[PDB]
Amino acid sequence: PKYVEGVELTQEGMHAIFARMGYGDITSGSIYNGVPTIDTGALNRQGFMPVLTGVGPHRDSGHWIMLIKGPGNQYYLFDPLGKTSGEGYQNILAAQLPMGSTLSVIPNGSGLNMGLCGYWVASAGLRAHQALNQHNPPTLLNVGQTITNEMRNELDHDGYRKITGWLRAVAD
Amino acid sequence: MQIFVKTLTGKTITLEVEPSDTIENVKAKIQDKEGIPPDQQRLIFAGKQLEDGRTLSDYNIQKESTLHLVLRLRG
Ligand SMILES: *NC[C@@H](*)CC(=O)OC
Repeated sequence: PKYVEGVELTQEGMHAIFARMGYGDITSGSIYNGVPTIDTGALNRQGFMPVLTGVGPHRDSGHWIMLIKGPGNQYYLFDPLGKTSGEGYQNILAAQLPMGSTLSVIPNGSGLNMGLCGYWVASAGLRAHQALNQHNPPTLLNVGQTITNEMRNELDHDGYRKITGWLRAVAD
Repeated sequence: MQIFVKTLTGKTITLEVEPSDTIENVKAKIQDKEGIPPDQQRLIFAGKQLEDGRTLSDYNIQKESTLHLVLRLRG
């Protein structure tokens, strides 16, 4: 169905869920067949961009991540699979950004994705946009550690079923 | 004639088409330019999903009309 398959957000569904949460029309990115498509203008306006990666003519199912604009020239990459996984696409995406800018991988831990990358991108993704852009920003270590904590607090006490319940609901 | 195809990633791309071209032809034209198999493409004009067998003229797609492309992809 257009928006969610099993528990995986589609390209259509990521648009939908952002619109429902009140973010207007959000533009996403992709890396399809090793080739990125990043609309730098929209990343600027919005402050962030969910990007679907590792798809192509033979792969319908890849990984969602989040590009985040910080203040000044600085940008961030949030991969729900963790820091190491996020390093994989760091160079290719940094080469897509405006001249003179930087890209840093938010250092959250691995083993917490649990098949739910798209959901994480749409919640924790945004809370990290906020944190790195606020009045007294915490450090980039603090940000990563904080996110790791949020992911595991949210899975606690049957968190997995609750999140998947919500992805199911959103499909209707 | 020239039409536009816009994606949810903000790429707009131009195509050269006949009004008698089927929607499936258009997808083949997208496969050639973008490397995306027709398999992966849902196409939409004026909130209508377009059927593979019908032509562009079946939907009144003029010169300079903008179609929307959504890909059947997930993560
Ligand atoms: N598309 C689901 C995202 C999670 C993931 O990337 O599994 C490895």
